[PDB]
Amino acid sequence: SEPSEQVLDLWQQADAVCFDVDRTVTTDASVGLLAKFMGIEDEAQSLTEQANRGEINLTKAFEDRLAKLNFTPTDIDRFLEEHPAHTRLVPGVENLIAALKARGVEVFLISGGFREMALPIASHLKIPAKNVFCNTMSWQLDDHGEPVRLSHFKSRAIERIRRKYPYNNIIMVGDGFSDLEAMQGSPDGADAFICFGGVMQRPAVASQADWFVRSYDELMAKLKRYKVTMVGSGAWACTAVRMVAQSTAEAAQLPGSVFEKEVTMWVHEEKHSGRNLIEYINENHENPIYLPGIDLGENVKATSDLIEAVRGADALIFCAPHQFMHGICKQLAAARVVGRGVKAISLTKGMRVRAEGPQLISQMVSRILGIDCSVLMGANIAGDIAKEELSEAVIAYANRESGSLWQQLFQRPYFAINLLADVPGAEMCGTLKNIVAVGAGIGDGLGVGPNSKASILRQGLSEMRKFCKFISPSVRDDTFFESCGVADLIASSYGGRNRRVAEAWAQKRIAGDDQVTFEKLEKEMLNGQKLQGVLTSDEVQEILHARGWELEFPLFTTINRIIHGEVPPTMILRYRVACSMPSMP
Amino acid sequence: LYFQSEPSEQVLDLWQQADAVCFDVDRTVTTDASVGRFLEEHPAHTRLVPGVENLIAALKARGVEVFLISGGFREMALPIASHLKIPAKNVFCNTMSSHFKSRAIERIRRKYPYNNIIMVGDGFSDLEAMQGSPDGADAFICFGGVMQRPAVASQADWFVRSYDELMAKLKRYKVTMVGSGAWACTAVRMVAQSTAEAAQLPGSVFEKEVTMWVHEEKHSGRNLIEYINENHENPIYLPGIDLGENVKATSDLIEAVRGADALIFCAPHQFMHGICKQLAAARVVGRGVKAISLTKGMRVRAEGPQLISQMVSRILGIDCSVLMGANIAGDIAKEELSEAVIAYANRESGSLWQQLFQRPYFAINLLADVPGAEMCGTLKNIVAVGAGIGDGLGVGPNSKASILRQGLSEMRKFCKFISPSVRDDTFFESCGVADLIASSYGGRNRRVAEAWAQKRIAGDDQVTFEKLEKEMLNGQKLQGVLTSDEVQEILHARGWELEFPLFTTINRIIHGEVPPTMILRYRVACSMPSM
Ligand SMILES: NC(=O)c1ccc[n+]([C@@H]2O[C@H](COP(=O)([O-])OP(=O)(O)OC[C@H]3O[C@@H](n4cnc5c(N)ncnc54)[C@H](O)[C@@H]3O)[C@@H](O)[C@H]2O)c1
Ligand SMILES: NC(=O)c1ccc[n+]([C@@H]2O[C@H](COP(=O)([O-])OP(=O)(O)OC[C@H]3O[C@@H](n4cnc5c(N)ncnc54)[C@H](O)[C@@H]3O)[C@@H](O)[C@H]2O)c1
Ligand SMILES: [Mg+2]
Ligand SMILES: [Mg+2]
Repeated sequence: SEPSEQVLDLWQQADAVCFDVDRTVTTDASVGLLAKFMGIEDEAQSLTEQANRGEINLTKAFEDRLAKLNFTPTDIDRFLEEHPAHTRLVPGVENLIAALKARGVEVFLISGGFREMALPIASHLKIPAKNVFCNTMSWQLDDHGEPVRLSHFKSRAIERIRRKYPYNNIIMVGDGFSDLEAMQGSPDGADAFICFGGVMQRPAVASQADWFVRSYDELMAKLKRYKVTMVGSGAWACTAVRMVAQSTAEAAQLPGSVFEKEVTMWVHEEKHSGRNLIEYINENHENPIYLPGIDLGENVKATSDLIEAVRGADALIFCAPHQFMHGICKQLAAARVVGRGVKAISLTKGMRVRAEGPQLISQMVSRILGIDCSVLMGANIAGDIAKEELSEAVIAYANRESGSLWQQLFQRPYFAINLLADVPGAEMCGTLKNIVAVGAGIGDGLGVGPNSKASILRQGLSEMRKFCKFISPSVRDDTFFESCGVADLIASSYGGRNRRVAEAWAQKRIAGDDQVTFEKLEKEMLNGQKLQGVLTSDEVQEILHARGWELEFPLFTTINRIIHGEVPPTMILRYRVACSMPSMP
Repeated sequence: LYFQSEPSEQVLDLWQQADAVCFDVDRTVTTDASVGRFLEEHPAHTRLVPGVENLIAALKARGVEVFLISGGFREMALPIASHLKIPAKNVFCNTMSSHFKSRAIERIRRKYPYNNIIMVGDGFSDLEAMQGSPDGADAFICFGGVMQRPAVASQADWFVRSYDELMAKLKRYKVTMVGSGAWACTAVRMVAQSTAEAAQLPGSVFEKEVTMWVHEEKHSGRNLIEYINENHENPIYLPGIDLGENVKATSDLIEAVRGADALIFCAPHQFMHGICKQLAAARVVGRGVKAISLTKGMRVRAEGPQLISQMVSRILGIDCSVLMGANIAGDIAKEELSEAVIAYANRESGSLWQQLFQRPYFAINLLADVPGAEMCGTLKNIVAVGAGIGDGLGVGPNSKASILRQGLSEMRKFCKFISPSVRDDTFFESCGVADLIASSYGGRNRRVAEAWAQKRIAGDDQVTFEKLEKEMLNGQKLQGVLTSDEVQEILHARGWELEFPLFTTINRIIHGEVPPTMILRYRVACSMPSM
């Protein structure tokens, strides 16, 4: 009894697990349990072997036991009552099937027996009839349904499943030869056969099995359990880890939890607080600097060592101010601590300029760490979500398997998640919208009214759209209508830090203060938190200058020219003109 | 055998219906002939005949294709054509190393869809542009400024000594505004700015005076009209603001419209049907009239939406454009930079309306998509009401942005269900996203909706939107609640209520069925049991 390298992988990376009914899910075989109650035991048991059903004449047990009858529907009703399909299940199998479904593995029953027997078992395990592959008895039916009785089954059923669903790794779990057949018959069959000899062993079928087990807690305990590490500890990082921590605490209250209960959070050490910050977080479950008054749960564990935070981690969340991200990825690469099977997601907004082009955080993680990286982008001002005000976000998945994991991790009753395939569109919207929020706040600082502010947003959204098409034409218009697009741009233009600081900057510039800078105000206003829109403005302007697109994006350009003092703030609604106008003295 | 003094009425009509006008260069566009590589065209604006620059601009302003047909030298004429914004391809002329003009006009008739073509010139070559072919000019206007040649003048359908005479017979539109509320007045103020500017030149596309129908109310209307005409200001709906000196108010709907070549409809939408029936019955709106609607809101017809532009077309028998954008009236009235879309019935009208509405502080974008821009303008007010409800609950910016995201989403979905022709690009225009944002943070529907929800939650459930409209709005009308009711009738007819859970939640909140606090939980609220 023991597994094997790439088999264990297939079990852990499974997209669907198919269970045989008779003697893998049920303690007793159906045909015989039905023989008793029907008093034909030995007539049956004289059919249930290999001197009869070992070659037979032209029939197997199921097909033949059916032939034996003068038997009526009210009888099948009775029997299912005498043996309620909850008394019939091998211990540990309900817990195993529940665990699989809880992490999005689809579960099938595939049986060579009677449908009328498998469906109550399916109903009990929460498996839909849609997922039960099993022939019915031949019933005469009439004009509603059911007065009186009138090879390669499992490999073929697996072939149909494979053509119907986006599943690539499909496992067969069973005791008989029909189950072994599920893999051996045809190449599009099961990718692995696990033989369950908990009820009946069967040395000949166990021998060609990919894995032989006696208990289901043998399978359960080889289910992957993801350890989660949050890389970052700012305002949004902490309210994020707080939501993520609530999910794992929920998942660990059930047997086959897909997540470790404890979430690790890397906290960058700052000179003015040193080690005391980390210790405060672990003792009081609060980041009192970046998210004061908010209880990160009791299952959040802070550490200041980046390598140690990451080493055990199966699920990495990247959420740090974007100017730091390149250095953070370079450190993790050098340490060789990120296994290539690790799932990553980025919550970060901002980009690096590379080869005269945009590199978003998710592209940075993939290129440098060699792993796939999803994103979570939405209208998400942290402080309010930390207080559990209703909010929403898009998760754009690198591939569909990731999406399911991330959604289970991040979705809370106050934080609704929408899965999208468009990672380049979500991510570029999340990043570019902070430029527009700077423009929006320069507007506010000027005093402009709702009509004019709406113009800045309209033009901003239209240029986000255009830039997305200039750089990744795959991007779908639909994406701008989701939470990562128009929702985020609005919340950030009316309630974000970029708007807030840019308003103050523009008020001061107008009043004569020609020396005030965004860097100074960031220090003065944001209490350690990081301004992202002006950095993003410069990053994009670098790309615009390089590609000669300064006039293709007039609002982006006049916002940068205003930040850097070539155009006066008052020209913000005059972008069509301010983008090309000669600089001021 | 004298010069044709006044043209013959057929000729007059042909002038106004011209698709293209062809000018001779020598002695009709320029005062001189030629004479004198190198290429020292020393001037080219001192060459010009008075009025011709004004005339050619006035023709272009009317969509008339202008050409140069010269028996002289091309390199000599290109500079003229450039100054006059006539592309090189519209200059028919020889280089430097006979039926020439009628031959050139035959080409034009083959390469363009122009059927009415007029020749303007001084010489015999210009006369032959009409006479020398059954496919030549349809009329010949002889220009006797510079050179008076009686042989050419005796022939020719029209003789003039000054281009002023031609410019006076160009089509000229008389504009009346149907409506006199806040937005109609600030609209009228902009329009009158444009006609006053245009009327400073000889061949103005617009008559200077703009007429405004001011509906008479029982409370204050016997001298309203007189106050407006003498003080140039609507003190009830737009106090403090100078409508132009060229705005004339009347309370007679039919006579306001009787003279009018260009109609602007901008009255609260609940009265537009009636207004349309009356003008139809008075038989005062001719099939030639140009119409544009600024009204947001709909009428339910055949349990489908009828938007105001459709109402105008069906009932008055004319095409109707629309102007839609993020246009809170008070700020535009004060000349704060703003933007709008004009979705045009046809490109020709779109051009006319842009000349009328566009101001240095009010930029216009032309768009072919009328059903999209108009349905956005109408649906936006529903979401604004939901936004105001969230505001009255103290909902934060994440949460309000969800209302707007779901709102915009349902706007786009309803648009496509009703009019599959609507292009996605339309929602990114000022009529879509911009207007929904402006009105969700700064509009009347947001404000009243806010006051309403504040009072509800604070325990007053006798308060009504009608009450608040009366108390808060000073005569002005609340379009968001009416439009929510209109859409909801359509939703209930087509079984769409759950297809649009935010719309449904908003309507159920407005009436007593769902508590205001459920606004962020619309997905569940749309179908939850009442109370
Ligand atoms: N705050 C929000 O409401 C919000 C919402 C959505 C997305 N975001 C995005 O999340 C990302 C991070 O935001 P945040 O709110 O978690 O951070 P933050 O703005 O709160 O910044 C504070 C963090 O900066 C860290 N820091 C300071 N110097 C550092 C250094 N040299 N190296 C590494 N870290 C350093 C500090 O450890 C601190 O934790 C940003 O890209 C932001 O655009 C923020
Ligand atoms: N106010 C804005 O900022 C704004 C901006 C853009 C679009 N709009 C839309 O354009 C229209 C604007 O209307 P408004 O702002 O010009 O008007 P308003 O709401 O300011 O005033 C109400 C008007 O209703 C008139 N009226 C006509 N027939 C009437 C009748 N039988 N009974 C009572 N009153 C009658 C009254 O004379 C009065 O002038 C609306 O459809 C609106 O949705 C308004
Ligand atoms: Mg079996
Ligand atoms: Mg001549």
